[PDB]
Amino acid sequence: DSTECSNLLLQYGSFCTQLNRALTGIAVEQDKNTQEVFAQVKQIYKTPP
Amino acid sequence: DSTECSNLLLQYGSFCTQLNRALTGIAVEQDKNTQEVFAQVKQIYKTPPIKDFGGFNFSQILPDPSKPSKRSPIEDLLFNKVTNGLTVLPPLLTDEMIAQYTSALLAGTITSGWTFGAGP
Amino acid sequence: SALGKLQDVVNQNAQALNTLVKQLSSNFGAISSVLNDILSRLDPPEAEVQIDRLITGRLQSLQTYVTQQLIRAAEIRASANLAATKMSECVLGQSKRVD
Amino acid sequence: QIDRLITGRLQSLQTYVTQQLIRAAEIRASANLAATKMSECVLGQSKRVD
Amino acid sequence: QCVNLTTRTQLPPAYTNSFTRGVYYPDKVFRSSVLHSTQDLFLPFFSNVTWFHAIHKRFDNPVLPFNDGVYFASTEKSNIIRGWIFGTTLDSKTQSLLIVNNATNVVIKVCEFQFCNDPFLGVYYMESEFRVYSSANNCTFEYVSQPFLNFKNLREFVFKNIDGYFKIYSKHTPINLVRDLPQGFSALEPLVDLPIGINITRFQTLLALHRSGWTAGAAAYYVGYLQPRTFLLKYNENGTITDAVDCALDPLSE
Amino acid sequence: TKCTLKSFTVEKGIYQTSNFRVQPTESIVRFPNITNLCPFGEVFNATRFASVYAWNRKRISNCVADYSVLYNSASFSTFKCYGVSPTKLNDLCFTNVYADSFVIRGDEVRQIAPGQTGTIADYNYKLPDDFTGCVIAWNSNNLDSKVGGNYNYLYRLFRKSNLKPFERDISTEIYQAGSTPCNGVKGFNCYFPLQSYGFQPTYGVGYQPYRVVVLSFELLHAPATVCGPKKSTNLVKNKCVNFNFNGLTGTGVLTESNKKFLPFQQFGRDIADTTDAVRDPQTLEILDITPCSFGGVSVITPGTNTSNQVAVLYQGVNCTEVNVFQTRAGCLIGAEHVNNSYECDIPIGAGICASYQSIIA
Ligand SMILES: *[C@@H]1O[C@H](CO)[C@@H](O[C@@H]2O[C@H](CO)[C@@H](O)[C@H](O)[C@H]2NC(C)=O)[C@H](O)[C@H]1NC(C)=O
Ligand SMILES: *[C@@H]1O[C@H](CO)[C@@H](O[C@@H]2O[C@H](CO)[C@@H](O)[C@H](O)[C@H]2NC(C)=O)[C@H](O)[C@H]1NC(C)=O
Ligand SMILES: *[C@@H]1O[C@H](CO)[C@@H](O)[C@H](O)[C@H]1NC(C)=O
Ligand SMILES: *[C@@H]1O[C@H](CO)[C@@H](O)[C@H](O)[C@H]1NC(C)=O
Ligand SMILES: *[C@@H]1O[C@H](CO)[C@@H](O)[C@H](O)[C@H]1NC(C)=O
Ligand SMILES: *[C@@H]1O[C@H](CO)[C@@H](O)[C@H](O)[C@H]1NC(C)=O
Ligand SMILES: *[C@@H]1O[C@H](CO)[C@@H](O)[C@H](O)[C@H]1NC(C)=O
Ligand SMILES: *[C@@H]1O[C@H](CO)[C@@H](O)[C@H](O)[C@H]1NC(C)=O
Ligand SMILES: *[C@@H]1O[C@H](CO)[C@@H](O)[C@H](O)[C@H]1NC(C)=O
Repeated sequence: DSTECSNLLLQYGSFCTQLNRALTGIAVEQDKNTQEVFAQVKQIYKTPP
Repeated sequence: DSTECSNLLLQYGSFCTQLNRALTGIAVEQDKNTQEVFAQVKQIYKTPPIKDFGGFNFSQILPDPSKPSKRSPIEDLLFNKVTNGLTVLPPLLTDEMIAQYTSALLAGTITSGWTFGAGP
Repeated sequence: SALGKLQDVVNQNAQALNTLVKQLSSNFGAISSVLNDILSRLDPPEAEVQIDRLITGRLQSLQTYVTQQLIRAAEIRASANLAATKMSECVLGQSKRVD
Repeated sequence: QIDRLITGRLQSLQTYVTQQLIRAAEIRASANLAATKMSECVLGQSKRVD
Repeated sequence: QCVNLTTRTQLPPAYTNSFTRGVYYPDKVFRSSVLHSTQDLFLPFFSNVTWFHAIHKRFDNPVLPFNDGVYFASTEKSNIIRGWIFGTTLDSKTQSLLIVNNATNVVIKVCEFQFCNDPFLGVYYMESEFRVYSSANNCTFEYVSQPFLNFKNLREFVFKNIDGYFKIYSKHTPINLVRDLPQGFSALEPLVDLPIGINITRFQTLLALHRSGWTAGAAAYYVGYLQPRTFLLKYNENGTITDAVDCALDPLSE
Repeated sequence: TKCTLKSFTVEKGIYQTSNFRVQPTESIVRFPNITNLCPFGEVFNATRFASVYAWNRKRISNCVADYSVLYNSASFSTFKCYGVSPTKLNDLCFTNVYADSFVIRGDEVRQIAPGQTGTIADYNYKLPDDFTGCVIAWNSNNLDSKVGGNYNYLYRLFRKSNLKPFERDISTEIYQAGSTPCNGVKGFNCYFPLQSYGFQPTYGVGYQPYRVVVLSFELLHAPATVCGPKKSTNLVKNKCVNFNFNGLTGTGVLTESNKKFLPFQQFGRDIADTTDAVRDPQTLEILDITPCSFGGVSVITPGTNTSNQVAVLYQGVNCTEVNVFQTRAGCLIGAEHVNNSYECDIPIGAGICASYQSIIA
C-alpha cells in the first residue's frame, strides 16, 4: 500500500502490465484447455433408466 | 550512438550476442515452419483447362486468373480480412509462392487423389 | 471474428514490439531516459552510474521481450507442427482419426 | 532502499511469471494431447498402436 | 483608488455540470490518428462546477482558492470579463500576478501590488475607469501581448502553476445557448507559458462596470478545479483532439 | 565470417556477421529566430548617468542578452568579470540581470571589486565577496566634463557604518563626527556627507570621469529567462545528421513533410512515442525525421572447401545508400542476378536464393 513505492515503480515502465497480461493469458488458457478437453459435445446425453 | 554507453555495455559481456542468436533462431524457425507446412510436394501440379469434374465446382478454391495475385476468392478474402535497432526480416516464401504451393496441392488432390502424396 | 487466431498472433507481436519501444522512454530510476541529457548535464563519474541504470533497465526489458518471444515461438512451432500434420493427413490422404 | 527492494521483487516476479508460462505451455500440450485422446479413443475407435 | 460596491443582492452561488469540457493539449506534440493516455491535471468529466453570475443586481467577484489549477468558463457577450487576480495574500507583503485586457492589449505583470477589496474596470456610456490597484513596488516580470478575446461567445481557460511555469490554455467557441454550458467537445489550445516563478494560492475575477451608480453587464462564468488523473485522448488525421475518455469516471470509460 | 563463427572453415550458407551503420555527417543546431534583444542601449548609451551614491539599478529580464557585442567592443577600458568568464557568458542563462550604473574617478575603478576597501566601497557602493558578474568601466571625459566644472556628480564621504552589499544610501542628513548634535547646521565637527567631483576636461587620467556598469548575475529557483543567443547552423536535408531543434536532439535524415501541423504544435510522434516529425523554428516548415538506414550485414558464401568467393547482403538497405542487385530483403553485392529459376541453395529472402556455379542470385 506504499504510494512512494508505486511512484518509484512507475519509473520502470509497463513491467507490471506485462506480467498481469501474461497471467491473464495463462488464466484464460486454462479455461480454454478445459473447454477443449471436456466440452466436445453440445448435446447432454442420458442413459436409459 | 552513444560511445560511452557502448563502452559501459561491453562490461556486461555477451548478452547482446545471446539475444541476437535467439532472435535469429526464431527467425529461421518461422521459415522452417512455413517450409514444413506448405512445401510438402516437389511437383507443381496444375488443373486441366476444362473444369469437368462431374458437377463438382472448385472455383472458390482454385486460383482466379483475373486476379494479378493468382489467389483463390477464398484466399483473397482471407488476405483482405487480416489487417531503435528494430528490423523486420522478410519471409523466405512470398505470399504468391505459398498460394502457388496451395494451388499445386489442390490440383494434386483434385486430379490425382491421394496418390501424389505417396508417390507419382 | 472468423480469423481471430491469426489476428491474435499479429496483435501480440505488434503489442510486444510497441512495449519494447515504449520501455525506452522509462528512466528506470535515473534522472532522465535520454542518454544525451545525462551526458550533457553530468560529469562522467555520475553519468556512468545513470547510464548504467539505463543500461540495466533496457537490458532487462530486452531479455523479457526475447524470453516471451521464445515462448510464443515454441507455441507457434507447435501449431505449425500440427498444421503440417493436418496437411499430410487430411489433404494428402483420408484420415480415420475422429475430429 | 525501495529501489533495491523493487528490483529484487521485480526479478523474483519475472522469474515466477516465466516459470508459469513454461508450465502453462507444458500443460497446454498435455491438454491438447488429452483432447486428441478424447476425440480418437472415446468418440471413435483408434487404429493407432499404444 | 478603491471603491466599495454596496448595492449587491445576496444570493447563494450556483452549481452545474461540467459535461465533457475542460480538456486541453498536455504538450506541444503533434499526434495523428492515435490514442494517447496521459497523466496530468485534468478537469473531471460531468463534475460539479461553481456558477457565478453578473446580471442586473448580481456582481460576483469573490476570492477563491487556486488549488492545483483553475478551469475558467465564460458565457460572455459585450466583453465584461477582462482579467484575473492571482496571488497568495493579495497585498504588498507578497508578490502577486495581474492579468488585464483593457481596450488595446493584454498586460501580464508579476509585481508587489496593493489590491483593492473590490477591484474592477469601467465603461462609460468609453473605458475611463480603472480601479484594481493602488500601488506597484517591486516588479519581477512584465509581458504585453496580443489580445486573447443571448450569450454569443464561450471562453475556456486553464491556468496551471507547474515548476514555476504558468500555463494559460484557451479556446474561443461560437455558441448560441442562452443560459447553461453547452454540451460538446472542444480541446483547449495552449496559448502562453509564463516564467513567473511565484506562489499562487488564491484568485479573483475582474469585471467591468457600466456607467450612465453602476450597472453590471450580462455575463456568466464557471469555476472548475483541476485534479491529477488520466485521460485517453483521441487524435484524428488532422491532429486535433476530437474526443476524450476519463479513466476514473465510470467502469466503462475505465 | 570466420571471426564471427570462431572457425577457419565456413560451411555453405548465409551468416549474419555485422551491422551497417550510416555515420552522421553534420550537426544541425536550430533554435528559435533571434528576437527581443535586451536593452543594453539604454544602459551603456544613456545620455546621462547617475552619481555613485544614488547609483541606477536596472533590472533586465525576459530578453536575449548578447554579451559578445559588449566583449568585442574596443570602447571599454575595464571588462573585469568576477565569478564567471566572458567566453561562457554567451552560453549560460540567468534569471535576472542587475545593471548598476554610476560615474566614478579613474583611481576609484579598482575599488569596485570583491574584497576591496576605500571610500567608494565603504560609503558609496559595496560589492559582496561572493559576487558573480562583470565590472565594465570606460572613460567619459568627453561627455561628463565641462570647462567650468561639472558638479552634477556626487559621492558619499562620511557614514557611521560601512555599507552592506548592493545597498543604496541617498540620505542627506548631516554627518555627526562629534558628541555634539549637528542640529541640521554644518558647524563645528558636523559635515555634509555628499561631496561633488568637479569633472573638468583637463584632468589627469586618474581623475577623469569613468562610467561604470556592473552586471550582477544571479540564479534563483524561478525559471531563468535571460539567456544568451543561440546560433542557427544552416539546415541540411536528405542526409543522416545530428539534429538539435529547440532542445530536442537526435540523429536522423530530415526530409520534407506533408503533415500539416497545428500552429501550437512543434514535434510529431507515432504510436510508439518516437519523434518522427518536427517543425523548424527558423522557418515554419514541417520535416519528417527518417531513421538512418541501419541494417544487418550478412555474408553469403559456399564452403571454403569449394571456393572463397562471398557476397554481402545489407538487410533493409537501399542500394544507393551503401554486381550490385536490389532485392526486397536488401541490397546484395557480389552476386550476379540471373533470370533462370533453380532450387534454393542458400536462402536470401523474399523469394531470392543464392547458389554457386561465381555466386548467382
Ligand atoms: C462454379 O461456381 C462459380 C461461382 O459459384 C460459377 O460462376 C458464376 O456463374 C454465374 C453465371 O454466369 C454468374 O452469374 C456468377 O457471378 C458466377 N460467380 C462468380 C463468383 O464468378 C460457375 O458458373 C460455376 N460453374 C462452373 C462450371 O464453373
Ligand atoms: C472597502 O471595504 C473593505 C472591506 O471592509 C475595506 O477594507 C478594510 O480597510 C480597512 C482600512 O482601515 C482595514 O482596517 C480593514 O481591515 C479592511 N478590511 C478588509 C476585510 O480588508 C476597504 O478599505 C474599503 N475601501 C475603501 C476605499 O474604504
Ligand atoms: C454541487 O454542489 C452543491 C453544493 O456544493 C450540491 O448542493 C449539489 O447537489 C452538487 N451537484 C452535484 C451534481 O453534485
Ligand atoms: C492599456 O494598458 C497599457 C499598459 O498599462 C497601456 O499602455 C494602454 O495605453 C492601455 N490602454 C487603454 C485604452 O487604457
Ligand atoms: C520591495 O519594495 C520595498 C518598498 O517598496 C523595498 O523597501 C524593498 O527593498 C523592495 N525589495 C526588493 C527585493 O526589491
Ligand atoms: C505558498 O503559499 C501557501 C499559502 O500562503 C503556503 O502555505 C505555502 O507554504 C507556500 N509555498 C511556498 C513554496 O512558499
Ligand atoms: C481533415 O481536414 C480536412 C479539411 O481540412 C477534411 O476534409 C478531413 O475530413 C479532415 N479529417 C478528419 C479525420 O477529420
Ligand atoms: C553604444 O555606442 C557605441 C559608440 O558608437 C556603439 O558602437 C554601440 O553599438 C552602442 N550600443 C551598445 C549596446 O554598446
Ligand atoms: C526568421 O528570420 C528570417 C530572417 O533571418 C526570416 O526570413 C523568417 O521569416 C523568420 N521566421 C520567423 C518564424 O519569424
